[PDB]
Amino acid sequence: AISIKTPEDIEKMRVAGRLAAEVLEMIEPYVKPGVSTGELDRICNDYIVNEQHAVSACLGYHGYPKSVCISINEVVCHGIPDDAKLLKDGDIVNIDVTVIKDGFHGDTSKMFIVGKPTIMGERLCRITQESLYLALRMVKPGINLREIGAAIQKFVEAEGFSVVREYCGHGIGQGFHEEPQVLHYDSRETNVVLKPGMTFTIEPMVNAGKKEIRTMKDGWTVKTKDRSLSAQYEHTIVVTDNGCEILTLRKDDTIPAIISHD
Ligand SMILES: [Co+2]
Ligand SMILES: [Co+2]
Ligand SMILES: [Co+2]
Ligand code: NA
Repeated sequence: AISIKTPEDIEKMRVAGRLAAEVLEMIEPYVKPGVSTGELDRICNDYIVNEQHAVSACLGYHGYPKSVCISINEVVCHGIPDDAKLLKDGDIVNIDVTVIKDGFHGDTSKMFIVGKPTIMGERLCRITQESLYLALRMVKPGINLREIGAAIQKFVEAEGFSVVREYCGHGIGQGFHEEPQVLHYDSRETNVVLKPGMTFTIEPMVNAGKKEIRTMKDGWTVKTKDRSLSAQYEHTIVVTDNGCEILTLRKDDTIPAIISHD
């Protein structure tokens, strides 16, 4: 069941989308060596609840214990915030936020480099973001999702990195994870034609090393099998009549918010 949003729905998504983006903008100054991921999680949660008057979609979802997901270095996704986990110079960290406002979800994430960046970390983050931007520029009514995954993969692999297969983008709206599954690679299994009013995320996870991943015994944390660095970026978008609109665009994004094809 792929839900098509009404104009009224889209309006509420635009609000939730900006709320989510703002959490990312807000947190930046706190990301420095010596801060713990547990502290970053508290600041985010406080902000969401007390200032934004919204709510974290993650808290309690399937039993998830925290408000945001913070993944450092080799952690692929779902890293659990913790008071004992301190950031060090050179770490790369993803903060994945999902907020609910008036019943609609806004989901986005970005990488942050702590202190002095490493060559590998900088490059990996760059390539990952570019792969997301690439996909965004392709979105328009009529195209098959398959083409998008194929493009991301080709890009990434051409640059010597790999794409994680197991986790992917998803529809989103009143529900956190709705149809469809947005794969970040080429798969003959994929056959979805885009149409206006569809809302979903693109959130490619790219590994510096091999594509293989492993789940941790905590049941959430996912890490690379070869312990290479892994990066991810994410945006929520709505398919428009002639392209797409990025609902979670931030001040530091360098892609326009409305992408038009003609
Ligand atoms: Co207020
Ligand atoms: Co997310
Ligand atoms: Co998502
Ligand atoms: Na990571």
